[PDB]
Amino acid sequence: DQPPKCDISGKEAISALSRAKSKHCRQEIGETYCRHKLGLLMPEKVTRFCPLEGKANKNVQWDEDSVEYMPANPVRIAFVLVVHGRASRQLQRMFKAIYHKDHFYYIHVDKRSNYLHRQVLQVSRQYSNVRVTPWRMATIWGGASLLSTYLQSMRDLLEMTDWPWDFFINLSAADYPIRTNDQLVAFLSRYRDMNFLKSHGRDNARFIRKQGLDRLFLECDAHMWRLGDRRIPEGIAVDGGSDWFLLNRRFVEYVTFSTDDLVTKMKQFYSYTLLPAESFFHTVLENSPHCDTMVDNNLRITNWNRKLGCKCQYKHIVDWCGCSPNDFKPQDFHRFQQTARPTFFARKFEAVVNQEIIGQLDYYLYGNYPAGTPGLRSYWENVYDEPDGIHSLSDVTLTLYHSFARLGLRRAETSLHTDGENSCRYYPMGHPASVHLYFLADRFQGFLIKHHATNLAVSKLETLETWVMPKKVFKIASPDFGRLQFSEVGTDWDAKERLFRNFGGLLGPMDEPVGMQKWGKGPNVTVTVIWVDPVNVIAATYDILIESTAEFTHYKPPLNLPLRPGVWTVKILHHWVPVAETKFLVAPLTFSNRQPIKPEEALKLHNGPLRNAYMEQSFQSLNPVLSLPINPAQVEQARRNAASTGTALEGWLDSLVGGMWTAMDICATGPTACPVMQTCSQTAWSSFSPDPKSELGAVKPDGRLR
Amino acid sequence: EEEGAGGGQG
Ligand SMILES: O=c1ccn([C@@H]2O[C@H](COP(=O)(O)OP(=O)(O)O[C@H]3OC[C@@H](O)[C@H](O)[C@H]3O)[C@@H](O)[C@H]2O)c(=O)[nH]1
Ligand SMILES: *[C@@H]1O[C@H](CO)[C@@H](O)[C@H](O)[C@H]1NC(C)=O
Ligand code: NA
Repeated sequence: DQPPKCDISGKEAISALSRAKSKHCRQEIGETYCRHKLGLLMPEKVTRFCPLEGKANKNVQWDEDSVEYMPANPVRIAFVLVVHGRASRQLQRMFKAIYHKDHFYYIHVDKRSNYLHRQVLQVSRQYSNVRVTPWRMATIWGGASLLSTYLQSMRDLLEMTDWPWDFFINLSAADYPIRTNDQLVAFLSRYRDMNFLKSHGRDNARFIRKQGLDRLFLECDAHMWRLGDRRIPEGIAVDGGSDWFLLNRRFVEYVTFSTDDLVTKMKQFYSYTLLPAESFFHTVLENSPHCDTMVDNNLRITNWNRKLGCKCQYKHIVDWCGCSPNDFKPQDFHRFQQTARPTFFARKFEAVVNQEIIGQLDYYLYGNYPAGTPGLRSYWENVYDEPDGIHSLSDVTLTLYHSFARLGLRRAETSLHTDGENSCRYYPMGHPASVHLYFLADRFQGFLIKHHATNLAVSKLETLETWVMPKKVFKIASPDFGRLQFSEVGTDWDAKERLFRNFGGLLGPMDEPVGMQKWGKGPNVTVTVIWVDPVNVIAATYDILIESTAEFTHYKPPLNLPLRPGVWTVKILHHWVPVAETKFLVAPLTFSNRQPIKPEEALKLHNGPLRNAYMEQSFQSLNPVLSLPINPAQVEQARRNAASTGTALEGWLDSLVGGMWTAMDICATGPTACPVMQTCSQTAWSSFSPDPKSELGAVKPDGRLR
Repeated sequence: EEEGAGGGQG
């Protein structure tokens, strides 16, 4: 611990120093603060080179003719795809829609998203006009690194002499085209000296403050630390808006290689800025010699709905509140057919949220697939891949993925009816090889687990995939007609899209469950919620008001940890009248730090709360009124269960899992000795079955893949 | 709606 180079008195810097974890990060915080304190970090005045008195906004005549013609000198486009996460099959579908042999594709995958990177590598190895960035940054939301990514990729693309591109377009894995490639090329060939950037469209002083442009930030330890105030440089006009844009090669060359006062000082200023790509390119362009080429239109449709998108949901990543646009739904299709202004792309789309709208758009642009094409209403998304290691899972998911595989092996044994040797009996081996989410018609169907096991009849290793689906537990007790439509317990509630991102509702003893209710239209009402643990202990009780306009409600009761393992129940009443109920599972864990749990560990984790009570308030008075007697025998058995390990613990776990999950089917990836097991590639549900909408083949005569 | 993802200090 070395003292700083200057006295540090700013409250914001002190807070950051107290919260930072690495000493390298604390040192960089102190250096940045001290250099700014001496006035040596930020520029204070900048030269403006634009001859205009203000903005240009050169309009574009949006007639039907401007898009239908055939150009003699068509532009060639360089697409930069900035992607992260698990949605590789949707990214392949979108890549299919935008591909043409005359364009170029340069793909940056977040350094954290290793699964997606391996899938992207397969694409780049197939096509000569597709490349991946060798460098990979941890492009956190709102981070300064997103501008560093764009600027490095621009320098890279300019040095690739074998790629003669005319325009630069950036896209995410949640973007999609809303016009054909032919119409895009025709439009850009007509306006090839223009730049397309969209401004905020409001009070400019309010934009600066809302964006935090007058505050100093530092990106370190995958976090944006706020370090204090700063002045907007004098002599230039500051503007901003959307960081999705289209820029021509001439302007990208200026941004990259110019050494004049404007470009130099702006690259320094924006190295310490939040959401830098949302104002850097606006500010440079409007003050540069190229200011007369700006079109106040980014040719995008962004589905902003700040009533749902502004929840200050990134506080753990950045020292600021942010907003995000919503995902499109089927009712939004008509918005893509507007011709008030020219637009060629839209965002956001998410296949795990709603795939129907994606299909409607793709078929509308490029037509239906042939009759009999499989998998068009399905979606598969990988959530664990063996090369990433079991330490990238948690003790919870590792425990439950193991249990799901055993549930499949028991189904294989049961499905064969014979009086001789059972050629469908298996012994599990190793850890799961992969796990997929499975959707059909925008409805979650469960998990697909790929795993290895020994067929005991022939004593040979086989690779299988199991499909497990959760049992339906929501029950309406009303006989009479109220507003309640659904009730659910989970974690990682997404306030913008109104769903749990823990799709399987997988829970362990140290998790903090969230209760959600879904309501229909109607007058105000007040209801009672009750949480019941596996041995009929009442953990919490509270009342909630449902306003006439409320659509969803949720609450996370403060329950002391650890939770008693078993099947919990959540009940809703209306003045003591039953309304509805639902159940959820707190699973006992078989692993500790990815190793088999030990007796003292298990006893500590599976014997209920440490303080011997879920809350300070007690609800023993309600047990008789609700007919919830506590059986002294079941309590003692729960204590015996808490001390179990190994085989006894595995039987307890699988018994609970089997009561809340169903092994729907199991298939073999290769040859098998089980006579009743289908080959995975021949099923309709396996991740090995055909999925042509996301498969990439040879380039067609017209230069397309779709 | 308008553009710009910044939502203020909080
Ligand atoms: O952890 C992350 C987060 C984000 N990103 C990348 O950063 C870009 C924006 O991410 P998201 O689409 O998740 O962010 P939003 O949906 O909130 O977008 C919106 O708000 C943030 C702004 O930067 C976007 O320009 C705006 O459209 C994407 O290209 C994404 O791939 C990462 O690479 N890693
Ligand atoms: C909602 O409930 C009644 C419904 O008529 C209404 O009068 C009241 O003002 C609203 N708010 C409450 C009850 O808190
Ligand atoms: Na390639």
